[PDB]
Amino acid sequence: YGEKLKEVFLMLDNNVVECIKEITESSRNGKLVFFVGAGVSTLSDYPQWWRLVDKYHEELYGSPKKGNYSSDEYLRIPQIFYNVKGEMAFDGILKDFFQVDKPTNPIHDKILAMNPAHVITTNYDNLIDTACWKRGKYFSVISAEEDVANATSSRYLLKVAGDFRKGFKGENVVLKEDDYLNYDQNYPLISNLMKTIIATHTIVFIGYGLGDYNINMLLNWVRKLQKDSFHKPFFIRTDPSPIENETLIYYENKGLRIIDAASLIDSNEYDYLERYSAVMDLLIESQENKFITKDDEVIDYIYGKISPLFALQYIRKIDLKHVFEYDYHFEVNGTVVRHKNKGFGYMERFFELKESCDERSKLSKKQYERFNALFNFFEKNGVICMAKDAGTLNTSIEINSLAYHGKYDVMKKFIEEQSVSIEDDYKKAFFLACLGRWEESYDLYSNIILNSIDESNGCVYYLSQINRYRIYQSITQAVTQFNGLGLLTFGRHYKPFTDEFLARIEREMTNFNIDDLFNGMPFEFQKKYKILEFLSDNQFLYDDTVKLFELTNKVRSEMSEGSYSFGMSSDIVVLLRLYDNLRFLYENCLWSVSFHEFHQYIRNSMSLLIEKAEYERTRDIDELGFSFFGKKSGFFMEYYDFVNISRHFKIDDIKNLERS
Amino acid sequence: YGEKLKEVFLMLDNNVVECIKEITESSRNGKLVFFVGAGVSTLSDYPQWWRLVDKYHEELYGSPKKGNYSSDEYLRIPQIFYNVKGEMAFDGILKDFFQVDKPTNPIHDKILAMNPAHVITTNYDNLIDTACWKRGKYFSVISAEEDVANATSSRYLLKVAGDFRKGFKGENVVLKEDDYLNYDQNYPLISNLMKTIIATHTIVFIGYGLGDYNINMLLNWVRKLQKDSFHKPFFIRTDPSPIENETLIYYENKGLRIIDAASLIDSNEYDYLERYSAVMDLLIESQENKFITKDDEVIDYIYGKISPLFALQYIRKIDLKHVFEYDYHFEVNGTVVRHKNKGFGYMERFFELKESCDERSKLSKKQYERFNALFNFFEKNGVICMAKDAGTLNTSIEINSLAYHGKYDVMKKFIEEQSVSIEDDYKKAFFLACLGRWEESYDLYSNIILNSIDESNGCVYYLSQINRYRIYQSITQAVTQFNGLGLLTFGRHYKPFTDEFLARIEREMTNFNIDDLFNGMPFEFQKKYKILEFLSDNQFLYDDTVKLFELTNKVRSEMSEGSYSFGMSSDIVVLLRLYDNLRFLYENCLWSVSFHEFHQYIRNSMSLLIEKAEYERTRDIDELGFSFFGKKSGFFMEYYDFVNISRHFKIDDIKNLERS
Repeated sequence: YGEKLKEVFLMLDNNVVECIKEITESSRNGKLVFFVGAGVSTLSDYPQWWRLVDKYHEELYGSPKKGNYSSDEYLRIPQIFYNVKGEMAFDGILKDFFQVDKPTNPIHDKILAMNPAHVITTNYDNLIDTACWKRGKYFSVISAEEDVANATSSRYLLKVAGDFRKGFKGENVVLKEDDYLNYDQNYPLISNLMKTIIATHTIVFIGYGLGDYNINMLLNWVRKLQKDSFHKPFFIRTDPSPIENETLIYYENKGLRIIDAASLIDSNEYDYLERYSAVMDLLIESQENKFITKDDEVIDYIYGKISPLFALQYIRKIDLKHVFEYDYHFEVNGTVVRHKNKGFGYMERFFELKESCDERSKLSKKQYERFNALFNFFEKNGVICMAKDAGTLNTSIEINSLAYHGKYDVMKKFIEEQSVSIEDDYKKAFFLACLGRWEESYDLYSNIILNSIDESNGCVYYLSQINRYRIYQSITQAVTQFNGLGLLTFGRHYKPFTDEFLARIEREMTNFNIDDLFNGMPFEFQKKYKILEFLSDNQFLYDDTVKLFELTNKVRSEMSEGSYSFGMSSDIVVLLRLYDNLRFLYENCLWSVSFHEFHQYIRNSMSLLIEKAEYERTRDIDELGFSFFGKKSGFFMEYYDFVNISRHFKIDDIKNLERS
Repeated sequence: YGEKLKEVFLMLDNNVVECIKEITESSRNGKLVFFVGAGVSTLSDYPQWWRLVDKYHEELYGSPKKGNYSSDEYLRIPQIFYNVKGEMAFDGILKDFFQVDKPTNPIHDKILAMNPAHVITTNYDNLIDTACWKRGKYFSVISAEEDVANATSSRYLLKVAGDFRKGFKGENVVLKEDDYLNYDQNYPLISNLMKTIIATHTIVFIGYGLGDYNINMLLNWVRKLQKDSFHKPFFIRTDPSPIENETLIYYENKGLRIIDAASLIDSNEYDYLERYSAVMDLLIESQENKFITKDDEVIDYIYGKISPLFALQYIRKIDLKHVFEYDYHFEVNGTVVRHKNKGFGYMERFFELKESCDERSKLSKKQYERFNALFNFFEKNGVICMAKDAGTLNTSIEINSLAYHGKYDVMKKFIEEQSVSIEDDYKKAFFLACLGRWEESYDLYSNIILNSIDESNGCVYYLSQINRYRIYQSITQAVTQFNGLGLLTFGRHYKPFTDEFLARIEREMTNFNIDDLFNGMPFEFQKKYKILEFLSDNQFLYDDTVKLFELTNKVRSEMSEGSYSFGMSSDIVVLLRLYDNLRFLYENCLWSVSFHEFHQYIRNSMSLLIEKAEYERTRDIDELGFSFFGKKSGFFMEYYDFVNISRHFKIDDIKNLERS
């Protein structure tokens, strides 16, 4: 059944494809809003209003009108019924006719599966509410006036015509054209909410007739009154007869984009289920996994997903998973594994593009530089190849930050040099911090945040804000300890800074709860650099210490067990996570490396992993290990981890590590 | 200055204090918006409208109008000029006297300080923008109709009158009466957005008079259309004269609250800055611990903070720190130490009013049973006293989990008993999951998730969701290693599980993602139940184990150094911590106790305990040791520790104890 979807996709019109890609990118930002009504309710055998009209007709007459009633008498009959027979009979008929329990049809699940932000419906039923309830998502029900003020979430459910929730009483629901005429007089705030929500986002209609009624009001307001600054709404037509070409034109001028079903799938007249399913399917299958067929799509998509992160120096490989929305696992050694990609393999196909020599020629002129750039990105990052072809995979780390080397001589010469651009100023600020000259560096970050607001995507801005907060905390704890200890600190009543700096940072600072800064940056920022978000919380390391317990008993009590791990062993992977973490922190020049918590993390990691050479020392001389591990590869105390220990160990810690 | 504000607070009417409380609360939840206006610009010597109107007059005629101009010409003259003498001169004059750059004044700073989620202005100068730049709160500038749908943020800066961003030319702003008359017919979307922003938040006015055109228009709309479900906006009168009393009644009746400045401070007429500063700083004190020192409100505040937690049978003491926002350090032995309280000590007086039985009578009836409830709660939790009044404190662990007791014979009969409540169903679910019928447990979970949506305070919603996710994880790991080993597992290709249940579980949890569940929970829930958030991720098991490693090294150093420990030594600290973790986990009935990590944590902990006991057995007793801890009492191995070792150890793990 998916294959037929592929065929119809490759047999769509060029007017369709732009609408599909528009819809899917709208979803990707979480900025899609449906408008669902009686069309879907028809599927679930939910009772239809015309049947109610016949019940009213038979209640006030004896037989139905001979033939169709009229194009003008559907509206008035219920009014007559209420006006002469009164309210109570109306209530009773509503209660008898409407009180039924039904299940949910799959179209509802499909519609919700595209994680819509807000839903605005005319369905008198509670069925869509039930569909929301089952799928674990929670939404606010706003049915009458009092609910509008008392909002309970940032996601909304607007039941325009009212609901039977509060009771089976007519006033709560819109049935009579008196209510249709005094709609503005009665329900102003709901109207304002509808107007604003339509204006602010992309709205997709479905399950609606072309004429109907509400469509008339929305188009009459939307199109004529406003200027040329709106996003055109989308509509799904599912009638049996195809829409004529000129009808498309007329509704195009009026400001709606039609997606006609009759050109999509062929069937009989009555198969409403199939048409709805097909139309919603052309959306749902291609979130973006399956429609990718030509090798050009592969490179455009991957470049779209990676190009923003070019600004940073390096991306932590373990974090790269979030880079692809949990589609593939990237292992620290340098391989890839498919875990959730249910579509045509793009990450797989990229490696074939990498190894390829001449089939790269089957490509356009503009993409070749893109492929080369991606090549450099993954080469610098550390991606090598794919799992089954992964053989010899020796790895050497290179932390290119001159600060980590501790070559302080070059740093001062670097500072006393003319600036060229903002990023150089950022490196300048970190280098000064490495020199510990905190105050002018603080004024520097203030200047950078002041200057870099006007420029492009504010990676520099966000990083500056985070580092500024960090230096604030460092100054706080530093002055706290200094003025708490007094002259006893260094045998001198040393006051490091002046009251001016203190007062300035206090009055400027006493605000700005960091815990929403990532929520404060524009949407393309949170989409494009969601990767960095983990730096925001004061919790960022504490996911790896979890993995140290791997070697506390399962590589330590298992060390007493004497079993051998084949291939990828816990000690080496933890040590590799260690290199990766230091590289990501230093080469991106974040001040968090200075803090005590990071010091403790490296302390634990180094101490626990170095507790491997003990094992058993002069043990029961085995024979199995000689065949696989002969001529023992001594754990070399290379300059990297030696520097690590030097920078992040206390002297008493040295005492314990030698004593044990 | 603080005591000045305190005495002022003593002389405030209850009206003002209630307004203060509501405003502070609204600011906390980010549902506050300000209306900053022309007067605020007038502080910073921004050109007032009157100079422009008199200039416009004097271009025409020969001399400025003698005396007060008129009640109409103030609106008439600009149109006379614009229509009669030509449009170009209007833009020329506007450029001539609307280019002066002038600095910010502190009023704007304090306006931005209080976290103004949205900003709505009628000022037509880009000064507040520069203030936003310096404070770096990134905001969306919406000048004309060309940007309403192009909002690159979720925070709005609405220039209702428009600005000069696009340039210095007439139509970009609304000054003339011709523009005023066709106000609706030019910015539909802007007006609709202004209405919607007005509706669904809380509003505070400043920089406005008492009869200005815009405010009268808005209040007209609000009071004449909206029925009874709006939040009345607030106002700050800034006139150098005491308002008349009946005016307050009149304005209140039309639906607006006045917070007078004359009733607040007495200064000279030409001290506008002082008036604004005083009124604003009566808001900046937003630490709200001085707020009513009356005895009952201590109990009311404490209740408002702790009461939502009746559902949980127990809560960890270490997390209880997170309840009161860093104010106090709650220790495992029951002693509370003030950490961040910088005002009235409510907690300090709570233990005191427990101690004083006679003083308890000095309370109203409603806060008696309430106190009784607050007596039971901390009694069951076990918070004994202040550190200052800390006497002989013992800990009798009372894990009441029948599952922890491992008494399954009563468990099975409890399972097949008629269910009385959803809470009883939850306990049945936990006992079933511990029993072995995973499919039955998941079946009961599948029914309760559907049933529980009916009620409020849906904590059980979260518990069932998380437990369902973890039990699918367990099912997946099962069907992994079970069929991985095959017949040799139990001497048969015996599949306990079939394919039916697979379909539903795979669909629902393949759709689902844990890593956002609390984010979707309505805001009332996350305000009330911030505690049960670490259960979603892994970190709750591990933010304690950092202390584990911190203490294992210290104990290992003291081991060889021969030093002595005193007071609350690390052993009892970790031992208590272990008990608290276990009791929370089992009383709350979450399946997370079934994973490897909690086990291994318990192994290392009680391993450290037994090693400490083994050393304490043969430790050399010095004179001080004999004076303080004579008659050696080795760590008694009790039933609780025995269950701990018995339940989750491996033969090698216990084995290495004997050699150790």
